[PDB]
Amino acid sequence: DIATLSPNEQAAIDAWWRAANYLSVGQIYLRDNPLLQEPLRPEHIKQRLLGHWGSDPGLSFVYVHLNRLIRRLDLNLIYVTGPGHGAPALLANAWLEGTYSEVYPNCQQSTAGLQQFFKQFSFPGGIGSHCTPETPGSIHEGGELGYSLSHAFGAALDNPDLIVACVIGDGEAETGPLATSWHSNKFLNPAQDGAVLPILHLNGYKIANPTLLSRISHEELRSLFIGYGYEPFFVEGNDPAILHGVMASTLATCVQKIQAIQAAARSGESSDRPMWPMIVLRTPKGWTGPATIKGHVVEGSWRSHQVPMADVLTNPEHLQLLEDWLRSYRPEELFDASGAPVAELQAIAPIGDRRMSANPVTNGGLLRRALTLPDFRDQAVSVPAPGKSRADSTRPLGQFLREVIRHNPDNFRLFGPDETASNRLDAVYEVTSKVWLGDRIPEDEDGGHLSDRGRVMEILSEHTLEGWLEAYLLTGRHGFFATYEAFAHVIDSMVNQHAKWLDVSKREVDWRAPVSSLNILLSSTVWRQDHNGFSHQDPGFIDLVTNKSARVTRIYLPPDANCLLSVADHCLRSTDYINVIVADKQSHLQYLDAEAAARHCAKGIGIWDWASNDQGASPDVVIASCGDVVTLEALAATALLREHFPDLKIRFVNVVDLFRLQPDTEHPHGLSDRDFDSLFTVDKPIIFNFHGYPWLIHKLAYRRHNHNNLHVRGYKEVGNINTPLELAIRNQVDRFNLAIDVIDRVPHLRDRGAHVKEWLKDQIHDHIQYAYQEGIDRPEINQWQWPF
Amino acid sequence: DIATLSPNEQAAIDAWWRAANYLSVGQIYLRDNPLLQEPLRPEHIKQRLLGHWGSDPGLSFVYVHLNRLIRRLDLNLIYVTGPGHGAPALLANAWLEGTYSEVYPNCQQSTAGLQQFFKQFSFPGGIGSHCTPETPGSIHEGGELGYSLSHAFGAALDNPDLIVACVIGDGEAETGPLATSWHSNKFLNPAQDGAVLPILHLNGYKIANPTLLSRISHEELRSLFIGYGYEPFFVEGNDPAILHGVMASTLATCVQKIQAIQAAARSGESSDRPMWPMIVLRTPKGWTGPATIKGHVVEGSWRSHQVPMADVLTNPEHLQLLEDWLRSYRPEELFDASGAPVAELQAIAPIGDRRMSANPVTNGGLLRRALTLPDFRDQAVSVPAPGKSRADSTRPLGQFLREVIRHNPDNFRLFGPDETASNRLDAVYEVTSKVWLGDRIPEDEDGGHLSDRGRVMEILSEHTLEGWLEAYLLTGRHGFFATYEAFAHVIDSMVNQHAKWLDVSKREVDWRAPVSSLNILLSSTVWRQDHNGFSHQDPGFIDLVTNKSARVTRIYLPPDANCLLSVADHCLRSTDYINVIVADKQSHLQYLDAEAAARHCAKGIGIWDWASNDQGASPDVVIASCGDVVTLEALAATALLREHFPDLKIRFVNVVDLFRLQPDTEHPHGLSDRDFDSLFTVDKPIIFNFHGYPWLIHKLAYRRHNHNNLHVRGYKEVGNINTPLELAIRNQVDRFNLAIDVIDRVPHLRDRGAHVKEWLKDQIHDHIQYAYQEGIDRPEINQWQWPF
Ligand SMILES: Nc1ncnc2c1ncn2[C@@H]1O[C@H](COP(=O)(O)OP(=O)(O)NP(=O)(O)O)[C@@H](O)[C@H]1O
Ligand SMILES: Nc1ncnc2c1ncn2[C@@H]1O[C@H](COP(=O)(O)OP(=O)(O)NP(=O)(O)O)[C@@H](O)[C@H]1O
Ligand SMILES: Cc1ncc(C[n+]2csc(CCOP(=O)(O)OP(=O)(O)O)c2C)c(N)n1
Ligand SMILES: Cc1ncc(C[n+]2csc(CCOP(=O)(O)OP(=O)(O)O)c2C)c(N)n1
Ligand SMILES: [Mg+2]
Ligand SMILES: [Mg+2]
Repeated sequence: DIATLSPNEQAAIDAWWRAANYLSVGQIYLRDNPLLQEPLRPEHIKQRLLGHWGSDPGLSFVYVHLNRLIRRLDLNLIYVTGPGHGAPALLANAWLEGTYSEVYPNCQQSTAGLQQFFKQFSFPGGIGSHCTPETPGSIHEGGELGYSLSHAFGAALDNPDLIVACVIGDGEAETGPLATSWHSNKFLNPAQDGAVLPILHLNGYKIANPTLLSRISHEELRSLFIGYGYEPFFVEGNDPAILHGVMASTLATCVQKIQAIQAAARSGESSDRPMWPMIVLRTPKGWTGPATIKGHVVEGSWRSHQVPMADVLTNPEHLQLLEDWLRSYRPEELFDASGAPVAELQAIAPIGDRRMSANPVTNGGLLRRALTLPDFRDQAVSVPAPGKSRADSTRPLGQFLREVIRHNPDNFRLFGPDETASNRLDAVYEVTSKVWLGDRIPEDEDGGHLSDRGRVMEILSEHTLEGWLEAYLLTGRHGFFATYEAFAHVIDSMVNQHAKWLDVSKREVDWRAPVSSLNILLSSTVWRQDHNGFSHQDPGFIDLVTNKSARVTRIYLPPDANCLLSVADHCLRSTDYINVIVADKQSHLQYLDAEAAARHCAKGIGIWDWASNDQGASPDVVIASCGDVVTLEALAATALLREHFPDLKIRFVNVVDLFRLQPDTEHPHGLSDRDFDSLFTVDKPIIFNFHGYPWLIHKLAYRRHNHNNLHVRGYKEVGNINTPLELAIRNQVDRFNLAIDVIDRVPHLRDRGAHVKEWLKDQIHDHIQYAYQEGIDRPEINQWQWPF
Repeated sequence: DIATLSPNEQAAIDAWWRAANYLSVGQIYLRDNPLLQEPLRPEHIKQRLLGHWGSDPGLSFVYVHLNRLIRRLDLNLIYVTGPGHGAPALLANAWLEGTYSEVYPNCQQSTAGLQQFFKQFSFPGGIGSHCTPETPGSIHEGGELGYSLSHAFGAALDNPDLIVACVIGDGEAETGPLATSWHSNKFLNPAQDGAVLPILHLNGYKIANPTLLSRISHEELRSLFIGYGYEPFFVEGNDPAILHGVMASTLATCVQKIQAIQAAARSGESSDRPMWPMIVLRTPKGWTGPATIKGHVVEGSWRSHQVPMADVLTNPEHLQLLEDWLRSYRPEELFDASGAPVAELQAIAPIGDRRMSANPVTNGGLLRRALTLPDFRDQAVSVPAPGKSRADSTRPLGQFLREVIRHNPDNFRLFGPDETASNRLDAVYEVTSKVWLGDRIPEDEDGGHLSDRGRVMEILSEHTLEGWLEAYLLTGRHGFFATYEAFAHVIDSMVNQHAKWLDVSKREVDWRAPVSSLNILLSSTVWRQDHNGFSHQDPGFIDLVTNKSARVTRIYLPPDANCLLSVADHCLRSTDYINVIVADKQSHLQYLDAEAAARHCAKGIGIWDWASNDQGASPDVVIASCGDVVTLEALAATALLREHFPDLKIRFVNVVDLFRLQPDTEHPHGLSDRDFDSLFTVDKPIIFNFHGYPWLIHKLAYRRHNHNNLHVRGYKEVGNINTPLELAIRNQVDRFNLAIDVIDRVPHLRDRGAHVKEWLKDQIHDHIQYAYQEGIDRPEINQWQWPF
């Protein structure tokens, strides 16, 4: 009897459906007189109309039917909204269920509450027109389109009984990120994870153009969505009387198959990739609004996308049509005199946490358990002498991540775009593997590292991975993202969205608990250009992240492996941040042992006393580095200067936290003027060697008292192919150019260092000539060790 | 007989195939002794191996077969390479055809030429490992994956007889941009445009993971690629003896269907969307290389992706295997004593421009005709009084673009992501329409503006549009891209690729002629937030573009419609640039008439004399603006100051060319120190009101003599929903905050302007309170006109 729809139940569901639309339209238009007790007048209409209408009925249409199966089958559901402009529909149902009144006591279920509820939407000092963090039961802001689908899969991970109902607009489906995220079924495990129920809201139109997926034939539509691995179900029509029964049956069909798929997998009898059920819903745009306006068809057309009538404040004719639109919902039989929904509506409202707007998963910070972090000092490489030993920088991190996975079998995951092996993080493969539910071959047994139980997820689409991870954190869990720095620009749009979400959730919204940080590891830099990656890779992603704020993002550039461990350990505890860690996978020198590394990361920036020779004296120059390749060149330059200028006093400063450079006025995390003057003196030149565009340092530290003595060398440009030393020479960040820069800046070396400066230019000439002759650097360059 | 393959022809084709692989492997490994006349020794091997091997045989496999049909059917073809790391294969065939020797006389077809040809690849001072602009017959650098498919469609536009053979790697297909660009068949007109022949190189593996599209079943593969609208053809196997004949038949089948499709369409008998032929090629990775290395299978596995044996310089065992690998191609029977290919190879080499590496389309700048630009002064709005009249800013540009389309029916196009109507550029719809070959309905007749003959292209995927336009320019044609500024971050990766391509083509490569500029119009700004677009939209894309260089990118922020016309007219003539024009679609004031606008854009920056009152005197303050909304606030602030401080002298400067602010030392285009001191004085405060992040101005103009007096107000952050004046108040760019800033900075107003400053803060309080009360600004704010 679950598939069939009772006429009595059909009426109550239809009653809820209209009330949701009525509240949606009221939010768009009304600022006063919520229930049409008195004739509508221009003083009740909002001056500026920013809400969108063409998608609201469809979202409410599915939402009331989703609540039906929750009441019947006791399903645990989440609502993820593709078109974020359909916010009123979600809020209306949130208010109808009673969630919004509990979270916001001002917007009660009364006439006075409705007045505040209607006036707040898309209003200065109110709430936005998208699925902002202020929305109860919301994890995804659909303002930027293409990421709703991935967030459904991310939230589904390690939530076996959860089902995430994600509604997808046909216009959104034309975007690149969402077209590739359909293949996420191959990495979702039916045994341990939940289900995603994709609903294609094929209203037939974008803002102003038809959607191609609507204008592509039905046969090719089913062909496209079986090739994605889904079992597609089609509900088409325009008359709700038929469509209420038809779509209730389809949703009943889908849930049984989802449970049948999960039952088959968890029993172990069918350990294969299943054909997940997906719904294709073709309904008119602006479904229950005006039919035509000024002789142009509006409903079921792109003209209904935002607002069918935007001149209602101007001419009374449309104003009467607006009031006629509202009364078509028959609000007199939907709400009582007080302003609450009628008891028929309250009957079909789910109860407590079973409500999709009050599910604690959406407010994932309440479901967040801190990771049991093993002591990273067990994985710290031994550094008996600083800078005299070479070890692979990322392998200790791989071993540390292995022990985190061991102690957090479900709460933690790894995400990587087919680069985990290249990034040299294979230590995690010792305990787990990579997720794969596609076809398997015996050749995968040797080094494939493929299993459905794996805690590491791999796909070449960077958009898919970022959406997977962001949803995983917002549901109250932990993760780590590792990728090349060359392709970081691909996810720049997605990072902005998540940073937006975190910043609002901290300051504006008070009831949303903190979630875990977004930890990103840019594992291959632009200085050590390996085989893969384009020639002109740029560090520009770092500038984009620092563009957001110091109170939501953190940038770390640890110089060695122990410093990488402390940074990763520190950032696996921080909550409301986007942590971007820039480290290189090549074999590098090691500088700090576990104790010294931990103290260095706690400060974020500090003097290296072994690399300095200014103890108990005023340094003639401060050499600072931020990165690992540029740190090596800065250290090598320091060695060269000390050989040729024995009396020269050099203070070596290494900075790991980029944002420490900002003054404490901007953010509390930054250094004070006294602290900054202690590290970098008030009047001596600073030769800063930065892994990135040099102006980023100037943007951060422009207000310091010694900024006029700050001289930053960083990434400028590249050739087609360069050796590691030649590439540093092109950007003037190599050891020889840095030594020249120190000679130019130190006042008592311009006259005295002329002969050394000529010798340094000779070395640049010799190494370039050898580079063009052999294709690599000299052995003494590659095997350079810290002297002294 | 075209379908069947002669055994004599099969041998010569196989002879070409092995020689191409041999040259490819020689480029990867050898730096000396090209032909194995003497035993291989470590001094002949390259020190560092950066080339990739797993894709080279597949590219050469298709390439030799593509040349077959050129010789038979006289087809005009282009080779677009998906995996850019497969550069050696393209270069080897380029050398084999003789193109490379003609372009590069140093690399002759001899033994001495081969020594230079082998030693140059992936070498310092040589050439890169990707499809850089130095490659003959190359339009697309496949280093960043996901854009090869779109570039095929872009180059195909308005080239009816051209066929673009684009080879697509299975790993690349997992990326977001390429998954959505498959639907580009719906916008390609068989009647007027050429064909794209997509070849899916499904080698089964990525760098280190299996490709899901390979591990998805064959049935679901055909289902996926018929849903994209393609007729898929499958060639599978590993034995070339069978695969040579099978593949040749499939390519023969595809070309006939492509011609049959074009013949049916151009006769007019079948004006429907056709099922384009697409090839799915499943071959082992590292197809003709080592079978196993160190007990691990390499060929047909991810272990062959880059280099099967990377220790050949270390141990002689692999060194013998490398020489055994080379001799498996039997080079003795492929090259003569001199070093040229044998006459059998020369027989099957195409001739002249029919060679894909020597096709003049790829060097599109030779095929570039300058647009016949109508005088924009016909579309200039009348401005009898500056700043006293309001007109829609983008509509005159739409009319101007309409006349360009009229005079350039084939050489020009418009690209937009479902925003042309929103951007208010509908004037172009008066002469043309939008491309659409999907299903048509009678409802589209009213305002659909849909026709297959349209010169405007629409799709919600911004990745697809950018790839379409870049290829269109690189083939020697013109275009204009219009989109919102909110979603500009989506195409940031693609823009970097094209900027990279232009910069190399100007300085490094000498034989590549200039092509047309990339003209981008960010038509909706972040200050006038309309219905669509997320709340926290940022101008950060401007910072990303200025990141590249002043010698390849230009940023224009015209204040009014006449400045927009002059800027667009000026930028439709420039060749080797990425032109980004930031304009707003809202109804705005108009400031300059056609004559004054043209002079202003010629300077790029200049004093507005009507808005100034410092003529013949030293100005107390310089108020500068860069944008249109911020220009209005700067002008309104100027009016407020002149009302309350009649003696105050204000010079108003408007800047359209952002890069003029850079000193002439960086680039010739920038202003000199004398010119800059003329506009902005040497010692007076400058209140700069910028449409964007304020630091961008400081990055550009830090070297100026008066930079210490430069005070920039720009975009900082947003609330959820704000009125236009309230949003400007939040960022302190409104008229009242600017007037306060002038009071603070002018030395003789700190004491004297205290009472006005208190009044200004009262206005800020009053307008915010009104905004929270009504939801819009006061009528006098919305209808503000320039006084005086
Ligand atoms: N005040 C500044 N504001 C912003 N960027 C700056 C500033 N000063 C320098 N830069 C940037 O820093 C880089 C080099 O300048 P800088 O770090 O000062 O080293 P420098 O050797 O002193 N160069 P210069 O200041 O011109 O003598 C360039 O990319 C500049 O754009
Ligand atoms: N010398 C500088 N180098 C780089 N960025 C700068 C510099 N001075 C200011 N900025 C940037 O400019 C913006 C605001 O400063 P600014 O444009 O100078 O206005 P302001 O009122 O003068 N603030 P202040 O300089 O601290 O008194 C921020 O993005 C700063 O990072
Ligand atoms: C890549 C991109 N291009 C354009 C937009 C502008 N935009 C915001 S909402 C929207 C409508 C989405 O279309 P559709 O999925 O059909 O939604 P619905 O009909 O449910 O409103 C568009 C185009 C965007 N957000 N992203
Ligand atoms: C989005 C993205 N992720 C990762 C890479 C790194 N990368 C460069 S080339 C390459 C191989 C592409 O795989 P496939 O299409 O299978 O190519 P082929 O087997 O022909 O080498 C990869 C993963 C990239 N360029 N872009
Ligand atoms: Mg739609
Ligand atoms: Mg592959």
